[PDB]
Amino acid sequence: IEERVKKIIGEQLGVKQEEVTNNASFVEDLGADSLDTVELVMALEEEFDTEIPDEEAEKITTVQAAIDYING
Amino acid sequence: MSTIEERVKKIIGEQLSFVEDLGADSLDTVELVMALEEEFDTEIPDEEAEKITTVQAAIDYIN
Amino acid sequence: RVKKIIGEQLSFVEDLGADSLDTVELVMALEEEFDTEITTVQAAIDYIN
Amino acid sequence: HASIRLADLAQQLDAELHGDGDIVITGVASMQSAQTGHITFMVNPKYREHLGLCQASAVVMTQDDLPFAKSAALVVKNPYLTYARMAQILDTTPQPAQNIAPSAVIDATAKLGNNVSIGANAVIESGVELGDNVIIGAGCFVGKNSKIGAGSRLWANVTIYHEIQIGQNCLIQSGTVVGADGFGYANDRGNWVKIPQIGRVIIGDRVEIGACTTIDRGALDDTIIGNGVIIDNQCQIAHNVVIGDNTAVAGGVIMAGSLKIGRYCMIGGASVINGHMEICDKVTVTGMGMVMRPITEPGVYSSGIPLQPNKVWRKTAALVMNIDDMSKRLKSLE
Amino acid sequence: SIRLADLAQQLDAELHGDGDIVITGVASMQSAQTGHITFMVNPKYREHLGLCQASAVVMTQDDLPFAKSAALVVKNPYLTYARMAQILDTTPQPAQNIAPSAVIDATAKLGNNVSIGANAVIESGVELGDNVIIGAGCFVGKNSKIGAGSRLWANVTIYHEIQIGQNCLIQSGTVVGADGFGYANDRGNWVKIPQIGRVIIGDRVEIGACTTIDRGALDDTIIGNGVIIDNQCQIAHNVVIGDNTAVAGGVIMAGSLKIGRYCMIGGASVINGHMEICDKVTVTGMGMVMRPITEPGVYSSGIPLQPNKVWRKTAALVMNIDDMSKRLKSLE
Amino acid sequence: ASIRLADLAQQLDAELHGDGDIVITGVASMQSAQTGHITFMVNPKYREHLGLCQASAVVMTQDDLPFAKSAALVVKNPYLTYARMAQILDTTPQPAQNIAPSAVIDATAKLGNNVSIGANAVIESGVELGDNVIIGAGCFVGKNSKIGAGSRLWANVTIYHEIQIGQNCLIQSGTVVGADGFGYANDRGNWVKIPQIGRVIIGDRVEIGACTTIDRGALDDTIIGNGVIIDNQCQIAHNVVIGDNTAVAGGVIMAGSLKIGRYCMIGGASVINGHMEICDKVTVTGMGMVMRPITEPGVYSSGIPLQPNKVWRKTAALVMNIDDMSKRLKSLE
Ligand SMILES: CCCCCCCCCCC[C@@H](O)CC(=O)O
Ligand SMILES: CCCCCCCCCCC[C@@H](O)CC(=O)O
Ligand SMILES: CCCCCCCCCCC[C@@H](O)CC(=O)O
Ligand SMILES: CCCCCCCCCCC[C@@H](O)CC(=O)O
Repeated sequence: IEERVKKIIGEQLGVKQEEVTNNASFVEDLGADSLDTVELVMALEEEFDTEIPDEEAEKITTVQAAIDYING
Repeated sequence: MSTIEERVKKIIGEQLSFVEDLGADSLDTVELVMALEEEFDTEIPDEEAEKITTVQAAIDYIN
Repeated sequence: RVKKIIGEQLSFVEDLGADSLDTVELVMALEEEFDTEITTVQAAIDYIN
Repeated sequence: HASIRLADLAQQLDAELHGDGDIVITGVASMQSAQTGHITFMVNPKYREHLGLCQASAVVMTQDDLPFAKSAALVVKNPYLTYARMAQILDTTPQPAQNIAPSAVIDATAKLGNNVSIGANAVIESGVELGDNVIIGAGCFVGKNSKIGAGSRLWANVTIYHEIQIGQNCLIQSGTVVGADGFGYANDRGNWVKIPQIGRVIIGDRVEIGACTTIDRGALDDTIIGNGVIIDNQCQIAHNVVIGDNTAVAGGVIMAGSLKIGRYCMIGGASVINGHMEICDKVTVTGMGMVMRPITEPGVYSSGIPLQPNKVWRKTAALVMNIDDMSKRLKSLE
Repeated sequence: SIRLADLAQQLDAELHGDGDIVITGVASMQSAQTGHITFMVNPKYREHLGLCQASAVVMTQDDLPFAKSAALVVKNPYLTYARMAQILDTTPQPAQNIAPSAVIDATAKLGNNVSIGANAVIESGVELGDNVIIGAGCFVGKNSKIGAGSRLWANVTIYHEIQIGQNCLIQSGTVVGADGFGYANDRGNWVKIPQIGRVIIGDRVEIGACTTIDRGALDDTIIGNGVIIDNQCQIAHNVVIGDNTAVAGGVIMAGSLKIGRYCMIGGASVINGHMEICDKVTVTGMGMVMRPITEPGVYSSGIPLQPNKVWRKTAALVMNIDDMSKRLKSLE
Repeated sequence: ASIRLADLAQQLDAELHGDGDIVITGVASMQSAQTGHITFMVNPKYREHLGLCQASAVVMTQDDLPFAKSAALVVKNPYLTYARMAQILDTTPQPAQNIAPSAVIDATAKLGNNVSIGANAVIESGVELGDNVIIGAGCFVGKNSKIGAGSRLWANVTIYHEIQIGQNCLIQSGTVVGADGFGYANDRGNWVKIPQIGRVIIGDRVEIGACTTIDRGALDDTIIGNGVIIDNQCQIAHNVVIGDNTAVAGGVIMAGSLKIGRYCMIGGASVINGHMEICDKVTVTGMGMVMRPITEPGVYSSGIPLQPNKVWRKTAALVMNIDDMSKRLKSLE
């Protein structure tokens, strides 16, 4: 699952896997723009068949934060 | 629970004669009708939506 | 029957003046009229038949 | 400075005077800022209860307004119109110029009518014809063989190209360009070959044009501005655009080439209109309009999704992009 | 005035009619008459050609059958139209001779057959190449260089340290080299960033009226060769436009934008800054260019007009498209 | 021009780390800077790029200093320090130098000390130019207009009558200030002009871009707050009021009787409805369709971004028919 979420980030955000480290910030380290973080959440919702409340989507700003939500 | 009048008034207050006394936009009166449709689970024909221009008219339709 | 609809909406592009939105909208209108879920008149008539 | 008896003014405006007709009016002002000697007006009945706060010597209003009046009143049926009239009688606006300036450059072939004024460092080309009472603002340029009808006025730094024809009683604000090359270019395997624009701009009578607006000449036939037309600032009128009489174009509108607008239309500001098409009479396009297609029936037309808080818009936007996805899920739910 | 045969060869066209016909100018089908030459491009116009009173009509080898007068057969009527309109161009020049009224600094160096219109102003250090024409009331800033054959219509503003190539044409009201929008936010307050960069305009560039192209902050703003820019455009500091790219009217560009070559920007498009648009891209009108464009093709945006009452409903449902998305999933 | 790095560091209140005898000839980018050039760095990502920059000195933050590969001026805000040092080494000339004889000045115009007027510039009557004022060439200043001290106009700027411009303001070329607002009453289809007798009041330290249009008011004045900055191609209609230190980017169209608050930042090509108000500290993103008033501060946005054509064609048609699908969804519930 960790690997799969991370694979999505690379596809959505357009970065090679080596750059998508656990402590990386989507915006600050990975270059993401005003709509990608939303589109990423949408891609995770589809892939893992789950609805993410916006109070929590807003706190997912790093990959690790994303992994943890999905595992739960 | 809640009366019809109170429910109509609550919706209006949250969204915002609608245009003159309060200050409606070209969208707000439409959005208000949609919200009323939802709250009361009812479909409002635009011929009638068009007649909803006051607080009382909204109360009256549901009534 | 199909052809009357085409006329109402409006090769679609080269002879009948269509814009980019219309050919998409034309397909959509046929879906409703014929309730079913193509660049020329002839292509539309033959498939639909 | 002006000065006029309230009675005289009421008569010039055809108004029912309720008050001292011997009051002298010196000008026109807003309710908030009016002083003694000033006249104002009232259109919105919300300002009724406030009328007592006003220091104006007179207020232009309606019959149903008269009860709430707390001043001398000029009762009419359409205040905004009589406001417009009395604003003209008490206009303070100076002239773009008076008499012929020495620094100006006027070619000897130029045909100058009677009581014509040309400002400083203005430039009149050959074959030009300026009718009577015409005023050319300072620093203007009027191209070869162009004619400007009588009474018409240019403010400072206006540019008129060649073969341009303007009717009479027209007014053009500064920065405006009339008769520049339309955007005409042929493509030859990647490169752009120019298409000389040998057409013109024909501007009717009583036409008013705003500042830094551009009206291009036609490619072959003419770009035509009907009579009584008013155009705001920052507008772009493409080559071979035809605009009908009395149509209004608010600021920042981008018109494409070979666009035809009928009579009595109102094009909202920042609207963007496609070319090689027609808009019928009595059409109103709301602001930021995306006029992609022709309009055949009169009425009001609109487009655009307004503002939302940024975080909300991110999600609204992303969803509208994925709208084909929605309609496939919904259909599969049937 | 020209003979149709001598015209037909200059355009490299197959003459099919009386070559001794006299041509006097260009005009449209619907209004051309005797003495005039025209063209047609749309096949639909064939069955109406006889109604055109033109002396001659440019067309293709396939249009030849429906010919109803002297024909000029070519591959690209629109191109042929362009050239035959240039041969018969009636457009005058922005200026001839050098005006006594014009103010020219001593340190300014002029070429040959240079024209400067009335009351135009030329600052210090300016180099004007051969056959360069400066329209009336124009301003050319310090040390700016304008290449050969380049023409400015009346009332154009060139700032200091600007470079215009050869055979360029700038319409009136247009401003080149004004300070870019550079400001530092000192705790709510704006401190100016002096824009010491420049604008480099290449060869054969044409710019419309009332258009603004700002100088770069430190490095330069670049308008490549063969670029065409319409009216009312804003090209911010450090924008770079590839060769032969076309920018239609009313387009707003943000700074540090790079556009490749052979691109076509539809009018009223709005392009975000600090990103690239690759070669061979077409953006349609009113385009909302928020992101970079990495591969060629056509990109579009915008929801068009609807009758006002319909728009209202359309608008409100979209602003609540989220709820509508939640409703959709909850029914799955 | 040429200055000493150590002296420069003092004027910027910076921490000189390296040879202070380094002579700086000018300012430049990292990409392009060579010797004599000072540059700067705002992003931490470009820390590695310091080893490819042939600049003599780089303005960075204290936390960047370990990455320094040349002399370094350390500060709290490299971008603001760039602004300051750029002003010191600013190569930008003036619109003019003193009064050109080519100009046409009315006898009644009141000049301050050390006023400059460009060539063929035209000053009307009653005009008052303050001290150290510079009027660019081909400009036109209307009757009774006031331009405050230290304010400057570039070539071919137009100021109408009765305009009031504050101190140390800058206006780029092509810009028109004080033209008639779009004021017309309708009489049975015909338009009757409403003379615009209001003015434009411009505060202090206001900078306006090129080919911008700020119209005079109908009755009351159109007001630009202090420290406000406006970009090119903007339309500011009659009776609009802008708060101090607000920023407006390129291509913004403002409708009449709009009040914009302080420290707002209006995105480019945005379109703002009139007869309403925007509160302090509001940020409108680019192409913003501002149809309603804004009562609470924050960031607001609108507009669906680009899509491939074929994708858009289908996106557009579905939105245009979104009501039909909203209904056939409501039924399905
Ligand atoms: C729905 C948006 C439609 C797109 C509108 C594009 C307007 C571009 C301005 C055209 C300027 C003309 O001089 C060139 C022309 O049009 O030939
Ligand atoms: C979001 C819809 C709002 C559309 C407003 C477009 C901007 C209008 C241009 C300003 C024209 C004013 O000089 C006239 C006025 O408005 O008084
Ligand atoms: C989320 C941030 C979006 C920003 C909205 C647009 C900002 C308004 C433009 C102001 C221009 C200044 O900033 C100067 C500059 O920047 O050169
Ligand atoms: C639709 C995406 C947002 C597009 C924003 C376009 C804003 C245009 C600003 C032009 C003014 C430049 O001088 C500012 C800069 O230096 O960028």
